[PDB]
Amino acid sequence: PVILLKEGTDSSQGIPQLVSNISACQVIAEAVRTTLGPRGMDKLIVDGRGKATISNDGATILKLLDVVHPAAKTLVDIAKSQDAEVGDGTTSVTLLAAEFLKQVKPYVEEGLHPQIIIRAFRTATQLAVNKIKEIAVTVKKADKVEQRKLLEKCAMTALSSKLISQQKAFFAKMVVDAVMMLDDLLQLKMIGIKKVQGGALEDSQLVAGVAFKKTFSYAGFEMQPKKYHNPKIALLNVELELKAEKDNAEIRVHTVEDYQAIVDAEWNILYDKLEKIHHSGAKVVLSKLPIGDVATQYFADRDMFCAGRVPEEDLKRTMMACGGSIQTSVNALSADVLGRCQVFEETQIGGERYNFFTGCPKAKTCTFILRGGAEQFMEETERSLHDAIMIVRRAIKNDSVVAGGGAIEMELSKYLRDYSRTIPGKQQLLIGAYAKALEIIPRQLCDNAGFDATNILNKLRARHAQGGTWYGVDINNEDIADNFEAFVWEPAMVRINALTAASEAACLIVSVDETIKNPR
Amino acid sequence: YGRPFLIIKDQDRKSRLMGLEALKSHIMAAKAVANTMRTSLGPNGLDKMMVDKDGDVTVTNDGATILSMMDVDHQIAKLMVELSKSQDDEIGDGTTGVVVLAGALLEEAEQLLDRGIHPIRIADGYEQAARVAIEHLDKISDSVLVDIKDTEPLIQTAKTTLGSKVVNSCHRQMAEIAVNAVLTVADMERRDVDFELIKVEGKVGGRLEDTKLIKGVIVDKDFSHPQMPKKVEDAKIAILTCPFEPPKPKTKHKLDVTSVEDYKALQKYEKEKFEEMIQQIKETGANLAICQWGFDDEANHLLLQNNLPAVRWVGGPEIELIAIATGGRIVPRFSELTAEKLGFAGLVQEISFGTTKDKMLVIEQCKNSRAVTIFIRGGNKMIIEEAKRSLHDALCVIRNLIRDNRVVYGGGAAEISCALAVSQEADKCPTLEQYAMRAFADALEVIPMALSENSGMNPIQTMTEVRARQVKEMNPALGIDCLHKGTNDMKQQHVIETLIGKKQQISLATQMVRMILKIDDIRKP
Amino acid sequence: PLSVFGDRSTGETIRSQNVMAAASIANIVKSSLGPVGLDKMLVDDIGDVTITNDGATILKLLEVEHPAAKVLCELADLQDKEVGDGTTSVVIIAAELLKNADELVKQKIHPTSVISGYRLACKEAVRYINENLIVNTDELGRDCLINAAKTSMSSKIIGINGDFFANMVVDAVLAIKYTDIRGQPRYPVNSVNILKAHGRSQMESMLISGYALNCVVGSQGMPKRIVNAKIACLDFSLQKTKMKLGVQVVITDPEKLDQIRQRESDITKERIQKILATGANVILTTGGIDDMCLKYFVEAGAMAVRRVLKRDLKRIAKASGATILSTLANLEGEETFEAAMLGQAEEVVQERICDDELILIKNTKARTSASIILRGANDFMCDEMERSLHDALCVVKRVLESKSVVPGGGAVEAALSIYLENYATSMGSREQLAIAEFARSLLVIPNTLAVNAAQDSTDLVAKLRAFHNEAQVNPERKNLKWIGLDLSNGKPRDNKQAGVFEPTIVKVKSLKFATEAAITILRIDDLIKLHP
Ligand SMILES: Nc1ncnc2c1ncn2[C@@H]1O[C@H](COP(=O)(O)OP(=O)(O)O)[C@@H](O)[C@H]1O
Ligand SMILES: Nc1ncnc2c1ncn2[C@@H]1O[C@H](COP(=O)(O)OP(=O)(O)O)[C@@H](O)[C@H]1O
Ligand SMILES: Nc1ncnc2c1ncn2[C@@H]1O[C@H](COP(=O)(O)OP(=O)(O)O)[C@@H](O)[C@H]1O
Ligand SMILES: [Mg+2]
Ligand SMILES: [Mg+2]
Ligand SMILES: [Mg+2]
Repeated sequence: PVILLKEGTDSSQGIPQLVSNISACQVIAEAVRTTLGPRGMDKLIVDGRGKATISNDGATILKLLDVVHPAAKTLVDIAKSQDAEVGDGTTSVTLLAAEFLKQVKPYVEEGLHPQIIIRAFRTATQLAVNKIKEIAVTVKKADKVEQRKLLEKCAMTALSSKLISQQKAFFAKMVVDAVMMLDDLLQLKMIGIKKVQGGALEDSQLVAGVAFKKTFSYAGFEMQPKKYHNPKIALLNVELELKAEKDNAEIRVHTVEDYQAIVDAEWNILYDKLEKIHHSGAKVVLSKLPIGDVATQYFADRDMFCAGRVPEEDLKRTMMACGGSIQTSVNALSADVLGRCQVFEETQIGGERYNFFTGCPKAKTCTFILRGGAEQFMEETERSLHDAIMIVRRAIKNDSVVAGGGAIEMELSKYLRDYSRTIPGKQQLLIGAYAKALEIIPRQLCDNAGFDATNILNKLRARHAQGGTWYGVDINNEDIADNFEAFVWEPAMVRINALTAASEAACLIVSVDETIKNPR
Repeated sequence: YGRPFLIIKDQDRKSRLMGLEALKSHIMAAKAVANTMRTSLGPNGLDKMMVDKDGDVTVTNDGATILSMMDVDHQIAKLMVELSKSQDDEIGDGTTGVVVLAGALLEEAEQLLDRGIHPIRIADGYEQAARVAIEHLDKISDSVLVDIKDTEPLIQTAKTTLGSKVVNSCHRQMAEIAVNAVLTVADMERRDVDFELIKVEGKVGGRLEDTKLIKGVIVDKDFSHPQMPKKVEDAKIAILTCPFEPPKPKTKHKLDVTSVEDYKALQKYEKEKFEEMIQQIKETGANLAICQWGFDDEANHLLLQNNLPAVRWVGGPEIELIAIATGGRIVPRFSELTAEKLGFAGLVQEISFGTTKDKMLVIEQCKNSRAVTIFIRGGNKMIIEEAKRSLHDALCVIRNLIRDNRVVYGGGAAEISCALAVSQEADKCPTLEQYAMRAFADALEVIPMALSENSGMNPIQTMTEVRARQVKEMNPALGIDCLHKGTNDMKQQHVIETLIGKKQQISLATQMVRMILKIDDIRKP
Repeated sequence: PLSVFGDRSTGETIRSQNVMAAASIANIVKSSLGPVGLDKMLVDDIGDVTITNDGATILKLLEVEHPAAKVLCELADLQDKEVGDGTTSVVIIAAELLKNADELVKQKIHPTSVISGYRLACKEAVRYINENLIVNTDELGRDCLINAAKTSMSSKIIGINGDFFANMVVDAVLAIKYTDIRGQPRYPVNSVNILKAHGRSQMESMLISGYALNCVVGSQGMPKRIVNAKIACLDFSLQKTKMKLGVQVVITDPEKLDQIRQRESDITKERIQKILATGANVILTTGGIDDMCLKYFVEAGAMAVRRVLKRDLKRIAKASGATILSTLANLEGEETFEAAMLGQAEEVVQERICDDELILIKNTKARTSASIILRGANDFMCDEMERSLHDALCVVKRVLESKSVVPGGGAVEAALSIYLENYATSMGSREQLAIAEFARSLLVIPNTLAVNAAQDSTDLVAKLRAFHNEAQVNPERKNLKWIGLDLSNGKPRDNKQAGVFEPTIVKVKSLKFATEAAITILRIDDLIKLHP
């Protein structure tokens, strides 16, 4: 007899497969459970090459987990989606999905239809989205100072549970000034993040221009002054070295006369190109192609600066900061294709030579200098800076903040309970469990902070039922206070997106009752 | 019904350690590292012998290189090595003290973890105590005068910072050489120096007393012809880049010979070009030409007959070094040479050594030079390496002094004063944060205790005596007498240390402690 | 640190493992709960098949290597050894209580308060069970034992044919009742002969009024039908006489060896003649009988059965009023046999039942015995029928000893849950959630009963809860507490007049054992395993 499928196929039923999926989801969520509030701790992941990865964000932890389970990949997908969308609540959506799954596990084991559960999840998500959009309460016409203060408060709230929580009052203004100088398209590729070893965390500065690392140098780099008052930057893209004209060329020289003529003509062409480059009135020469030793020595005899091997992103940032253009040919070097700045220095920071370009008022970009650790600390600082920049960019386009902590979750749970207390039938238990699952955020916060969770949750529920709406948890006073009055704001695009992602993950996980695995 | 499934690809071959066990293991590893790097601190500390993988022996005293050459496997040890490397790259001196301070701060925090204190509160208290110490240390900062005339404070600081390595016999000589090199390459208009202009060359033979500097550029080559004059009095340096070969383009060229006239013309031009270039070189009136590439056969004979010495195989940084020292300009071809693109020399004499055939050419007696070279002499390679490391440390110390133009009172008084200020400020902070400030103050007193233990005296007794003498009078400068001079005052002993360096060390140690107190998990295959 | 040389676990790792083990143990035996669940099948490594669904046998034949599961296994074994019924329900209740207490432990709650609340809830449930009691001797009496036996035999292989089996069990219990101090009605079990022989079906398995023996006759010349015979109980070997080890024989006169050899065989003949001098017919011997001794019984027209068990001989002597004599010695120095200690049977007929034969003994004049010969198909059906008969006998004995019956089903658990929910409002301390968890853990029996029936579980649970809440308050509707649960259609009915009948000693003991197991397991949070 011949078997149906290939030898090595595994299959299961529906109830055990769903139980295994719930167990896998709970095990996955238990790993990124302690990382939430400011009192949470980060993890340390080591791969096979021996490199450590210390990051407080749950996205990197889920990416470095390397999970081959066919059902546990739903959390990583929604986490990546949330990180690419707003880039903030990466673990909140996973915690909410795990809580919903743990709440529906007894209902599934008791014998309930999954379609009814999916419909209840969709209805609860729609009701929560409607409630959030209704209690949004955004400003209609505010001044620039109010918007700046709101952005600073949002940045301080986003940088409160990271590693730079002690210096949240310094990076807020920096990220505000960085986002405000990004025109309207909001280009993230025009923000350079440099990591130089040495210094302290408070020694970080933000320049209003461009700054890159010093590339290769020849024997004519120390015979030139690295300081100019009002120079001119000329953006080029041609190679300045003694080489052949074309690779597919052949010269059939006759006697010594034509040989000497060609030898003289090569140097004549080189000198003509050098004179055409110098006659543009510039002082700083930048090009992507490496510069030879002849041009480096020629530019040093006229008090001119030159630098080769310039990256494409650095050149684009310098062009956007100054206002020039990429000129490949040297036959059209006017005055509108050159840069302009007010000051140009070349200091040594951390034992490495760096070039500074600032002073131009028409700058549309900036450069960040992150100091502190060596590798892991710098990566964590860069991740926190990117998260704060994304939060500010989202708050600029949304201009509608809400109370943080756990007041919105308590309000949504109370609304869901009040809605379920009216409709009878089996629709009440599902909405009740959905509302009770939303109360795990303050409990998790109290567990991470090491405080009493039961009494705090009971007091919050009593205050929400006796109402006195934006009331969350407090870690300093170890009690409850007003989150809206404590300058604790968060964008509204993080809660709705996380709720939708959790609902989609639940609908995709519950609607699965079979798992077929093929050999090899 | 939960059967053991599979989540991670290597779940069966991976370990998991959560809770306080990982933090306790990290604290134990930090304490072990601090105890291993404890004897190499102070003037009475001994050196360490490192064994390379291939079989090389390297004996040094700098903690940075010791920690770097240890290829360990723990994450905490690697983090400490990276911290020491960053400290050495930022400041340069005091690489074995920051690790000891971090270990002492992490050791005192182990009691608070067992008593019942949250690590976030401990980190906040440590940061507050570090900020208080930083704000208090700038009040007892005395500014000293630094210029070209008076060089006594710089020499005193360079001698105080060089009292633990094996290069302590000269002391005053090495400090004078370092301060002279710094005054030569100072650049006061921008408040920064450049290490690319100061070249350090070490060779076997000689002694430590023969480490006299040379105001010029030294090379490791000689003349292309043995029948050339070795020493000259009045010579004009002419640095060139084009070789002594006939011109040839870099493109694809092919010469065709048809009749005998073309071959005769080529044979004539082969020597005509050499004669023309020789006449062009001689027309400028130079006395010592320098080429980038090598010479052939006829060019060397022509230069010897025309009485014109030259140097072969010198196309590296020596060209720019000579152009900066003498003042000449590099030329691309032979036509542009008769102008003002020459360098004036003073003494170009080829020195010799022992029985070996090692000949080195040196150039001295120049004008306003901006680059000097140091010739290291010793009896072993490890001695030369230690001398170079000590010279680099002294240069970094003098650079920090130039950048800061102010010093304090080091030894064993600044840490005690900071601990006393922290303990005094902790009495007015009744909000559970007084426990971390006491630990931070007790961890800062690990430097005088270690100094007294390495010297051979009672640590706790001397520390208590110094604390009582400082709290009884108003002189925050009484340290630990490690040289047994009878006077505990560091002001009379010319004990000068850096302020910004100590501040950066304290800040980096506090940041490392805060980062370590935040990690509590580990996942390794 | 800590040189232990062994795997250890501290924290929520051992607790989660114990919870998973308890859940797996509960789910393993969750397919044979109630009259709706089917049976199981256990096969070894050589090919022997074992079909059972009692609960204790499944946990005994499963090779358990985990201590958390070994505790549940030994608890089920002790429960089956004590009462005899309710081996899986107690394990399910304990597993549900453990799963409910795990959620409270994970909620930053001290286990001491949870244990105290569980103990208080168990005490309240025990005190509330004595309130809902129905006296079996105050109603009909005869119609209640039949219903109890039918309920006990409703989840076995004889679920349909339970009307005749219940009457047979009742008759066997009434005939097996012993007489002692005449103060309390004692009904001892394990006294009937349960013979398993294939051949006929289930309706042809009648009840034999008397004791049955699983032995055949000795010699072929002995009769197989003796009316009005005398049963003789012996406890000694009836073979040739042999001297002891310390007594040797040194032949010194050839004129006496033949006499000694003749006396060695004549002693046994004289003993047999003295034993059969009172006119004995039925002779039962535990040891072996020689071939020379059988000739006397053949020529005398009597029966001699050998290789008789001690328990069977004791039961025969107790039923017939005889006395097992280990020797022929009396108060003097001569071996004499009297007729005052002899049996008096009615008729002994050795009937052939499927190839093999067996000796049947009817009732005598002293006491009355009983024996049930169950007939199945192969060997597993006979074992299942024997297990069901033993369970029914144990249930009937417990009912007759408790003198009370409680309507089983999904009513007692719901009533206890409602009473615990109404009692949590008085306890204003930290034990309010423990009582709620204890009440919610008792509602897992109706959920499993509805899941096994493939019907609506949530709607039935809500209807039962509403009915119990309406029956609790308002004294005008106090007759709605006997609703039970009807799994044949999925609607409440009358579980008191003619529904489910169960004793009250099974629920209280099982609940107490489950609470004790949950308490003794919840206090574990550190596992240390040494290397062999
Ligand atoms: N200063 C604060 N006050 C109150 N709540 C805060 C504060 N900082 C963070 N939180 C809360 O901690 C939670 C975690 O936020 P965060 O760590 O920034 O991202 P994630 O939600 O991805 O962990 C948020 O839901 C927020 O409500
Ligand atoms: N002559 C001295 N008098 C007092 N203190 C000294 C003396 N020499 C060294 N020290 C102390 O010993 C410590 C270690 O110095 P050293 O080993 O020379 O360099 P490093 O500080 O880089 O370890 C310094 O902090 C200094 O205060
Ligand atoms: N005929 C019946 N009608 C309703 N419920 C029943 C019936 N027979 C048994 N049950 C219920 O099924 C449950 C399981 O009993 P059973 O499967 O016989 O083994 P155990 O009593 O050992 O659990 C009992 O609690 C009883 O209430
Ligand atoms: Mg976030
Ligand atoms: Mg030093
Ligand atoms: Mg039963």
